[PDB]
Amino acid sequence: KIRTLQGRVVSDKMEKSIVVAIERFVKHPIYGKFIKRTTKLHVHDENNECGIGDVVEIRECRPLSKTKSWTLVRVVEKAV
Amino acid sequence: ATVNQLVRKPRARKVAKSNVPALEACPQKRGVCTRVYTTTPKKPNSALRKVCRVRLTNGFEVTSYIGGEGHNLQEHSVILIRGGRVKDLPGVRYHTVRGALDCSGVKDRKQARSKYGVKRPKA
Amino acid sequence: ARYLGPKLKLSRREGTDLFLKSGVRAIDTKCKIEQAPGQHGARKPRLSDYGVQLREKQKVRRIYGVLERQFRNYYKEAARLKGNTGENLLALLEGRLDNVVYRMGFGATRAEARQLVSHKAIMVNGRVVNIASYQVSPNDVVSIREKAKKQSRVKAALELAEQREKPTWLEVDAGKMEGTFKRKPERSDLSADINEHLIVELYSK
Amino acid sequence: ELQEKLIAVNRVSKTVKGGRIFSFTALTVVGDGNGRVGFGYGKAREVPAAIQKAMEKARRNMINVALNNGTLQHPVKGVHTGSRVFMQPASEGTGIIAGGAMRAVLEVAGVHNVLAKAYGSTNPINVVRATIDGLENMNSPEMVAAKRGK
Amino acid sequence: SMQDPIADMLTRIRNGQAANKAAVTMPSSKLKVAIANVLKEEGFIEDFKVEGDTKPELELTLKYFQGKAVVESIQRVSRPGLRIYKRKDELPKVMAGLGIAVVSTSKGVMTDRAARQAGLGGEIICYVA
RNA sequence: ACUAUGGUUUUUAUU
RNA sequence: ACCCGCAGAAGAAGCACCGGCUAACUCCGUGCCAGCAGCCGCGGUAAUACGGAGGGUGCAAGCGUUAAUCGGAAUUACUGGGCGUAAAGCGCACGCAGGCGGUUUGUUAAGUCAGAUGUGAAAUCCCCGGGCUCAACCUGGGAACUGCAUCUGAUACUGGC
RNA sequence: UAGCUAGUAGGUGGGGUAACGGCUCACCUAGGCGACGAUCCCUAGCUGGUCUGAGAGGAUGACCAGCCACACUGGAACUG
Repeated sequence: KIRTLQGRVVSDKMEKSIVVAIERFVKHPIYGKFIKRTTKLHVHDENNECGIGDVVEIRECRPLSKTKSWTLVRVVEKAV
Repeated sequence: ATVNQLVRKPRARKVAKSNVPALEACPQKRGVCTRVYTTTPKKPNSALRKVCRVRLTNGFEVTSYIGGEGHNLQEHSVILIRGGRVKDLPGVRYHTVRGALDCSGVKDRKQARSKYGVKRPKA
Repeated sequence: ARYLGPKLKLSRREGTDLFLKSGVRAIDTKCKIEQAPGQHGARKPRLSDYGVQLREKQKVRRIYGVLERQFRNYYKEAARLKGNTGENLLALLEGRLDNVVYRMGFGATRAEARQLVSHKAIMVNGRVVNIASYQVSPNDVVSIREKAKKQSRVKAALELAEQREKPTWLEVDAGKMEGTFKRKPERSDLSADINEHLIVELYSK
Repeated sequence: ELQEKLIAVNRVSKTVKGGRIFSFTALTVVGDGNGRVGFGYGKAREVPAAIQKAMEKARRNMINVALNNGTLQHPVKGVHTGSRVFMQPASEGTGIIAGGAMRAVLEVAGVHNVLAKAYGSTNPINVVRATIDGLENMNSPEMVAAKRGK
Repeated sequence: SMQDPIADMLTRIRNGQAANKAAVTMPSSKLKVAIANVLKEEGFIEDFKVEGDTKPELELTLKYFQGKAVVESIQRVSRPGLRIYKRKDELPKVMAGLGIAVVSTSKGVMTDRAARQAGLGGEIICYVA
């Protein structure tokens, strides 16, 4: 493994994919205050059991489609 | 202004206004010249002074100052203009060049004789 | 460039004899030196400190014959490695080949020495040097070439130097017209230990 | 003896009924050359009588400040009526630096040089008051020393 | 304010010096107690005690020594509105070394003198002189 | 407080 | 390149500036004109400011006259503002993405901090050595490129559990 | 400047290359981007660096070293 993250599902409208939101966790480079900053990943998932608002664990890979370079590992917390 | 505002979107300088945008930020600019006439300054500085109406190479016309004694400038003569600040004579931010193109220099300069493109004393 | 024209005007502005036309015409002055630069000074005196600072900027460089750009270029090497710029600058100006050839006695002025250096007559470390922008190394040899040793102007420069005191930071054998430069001098040994508050603020802004 | 320095003197115009009348006003500092200082201001007729009045008021507004061998160890701030001054320790480079009131006040006090800047109201008669407030904003001479032991 | 427990300690001491008081009492916390113990160690207080019946109150006895004042500086550095963190070689040096800076560290509240000798960095809480 | 009322004077050396 | 000679001062000095800021002085002419000018301001009968002067100052193969991009400018404010009245507190309460969050133990190491392995090419400021007649130039070395990665580690506090 | 996007976002079957991929053909879906600024306009090639200033942050990427793109203009092919 090279990169592995946790984030929250925001779109489940796909049969072999999901859209996951992740945080930057960053100091603003001139105003010095900390910010969350939400960035999106389109993630591979062939099981199709994780859903919107659930918390997921994801891993970085070689490209599987255009704009699709990550794949699902686990469902961490279930939001019902 | 707050950091929570500047982190969401930065704010912009307002505005430092430009003096002579008709010169295209060049050190000199050319123009064709129409009419040459006398104009009067603000009365505390009372005198007569001379100007010309100069359409440039670009879309703009300016009222340009003529320094130095001698009237022989003509229409469609094609002359050079420089930005030069005049604050007691109406609408003038611009000076004519005597030392270049279809302009004449000034006679009998006793002091500061390199002005107006005037050469070494021989006359 | 360098200055050209009437010379007594120069000694009059410096308030001091410059060895310019200073034979029997120097004896008990009567030449406006120490009296009258220009012609005015006593009736509408402004006494401006910018004028004394401008006077110091002329005064400090004209003694060495160096121009403004040359003087600020030595000041660039005095202002690095902390301040104390007046003492650190002294070591650079006193290390010049025209100043060293004048202190070895071969010229009656630094300009006469600078004009002997241009005339191919001076050699340092065994080779010929014709620039005054050189800097002499400690325990290195400075010498004059044979075809200049009998010149009436140089004869008179060593004749003037042997009627004055010796600088201790070099030595020369008059039986060879050759010897070594020991060290760059110290501002408190070359004159006295004092503070000059203008030279430490001189040039820039 | 208390040592003197002139900061400024100038002619002052006043337009009255039918004409102008002229005066002179002087800005001065007086100190002991070790740690005691005061600033003076005064209007009169002719320069030497305006300086005389200003020097007489400098000798009436004095303050006494203790400094370890005349140094300003730390960065220090002076305030008076919207005039602000800030002083910083140097690096033995150019070192001096700063002019007018921020040069003269420390000179008649015999105090070692600092890097200095003014803010707010730049009028000299209140900037000088901020400079002698910043002199009093400095710590005890000598304090650590016995406040905290090695 | 409940949003900051350090202003609740520092400004009580500046207002107590402005009131020229010998002792100051505050609502307690492990962090206020850890800071009181190092203010005793660095010679700004002579005593700290925690007393109460249903909630703890921390009472500090201020160490003025030989004249007026206990602080020339008591300045807040890191805050809830802006965090301030330094590495071991970027540690501040308060008032030409006349003052101290207070550092958080993974090993517990210490001086910049102690953090520099340990070879550590962290959050800079305040400056004291 | 102690009668309810009455408009205009060219820009100008210029201190 | 370098070396030695053959002729003759011969082939060579400009340009603003001089009331005050701003160093250089104040005679006569003009009489709000003619002109000056960066800023302040000057010009109607001795004008220190124009013209005309003779003298005087400063840079110098440059000197004056400008433009670009910055500085002075906190004049977009992190460092570093303004809102009672000198610009602007929005008429009041309700809800809300975001910003801040008691008092403690345990867990995590994302923030942070520590130590390693890399990468930040060569050139370059800074700093130490050497050679070209000096510097530039040609360069031997050390700093630095505050970072961004790959391990290992502390665990106080913010975040997460 | 508030909308912009039908190969755009996603699926299901077949192909092409030295390899990635809606690279490409077909059958189905309504997604995706956008106030942390999409659409659109003026301006501008990227980095090492250069460089103003107290410094921040900008400005500036002629020279030397390494990338991008152009070869009057547009669009293809042949060959390695």
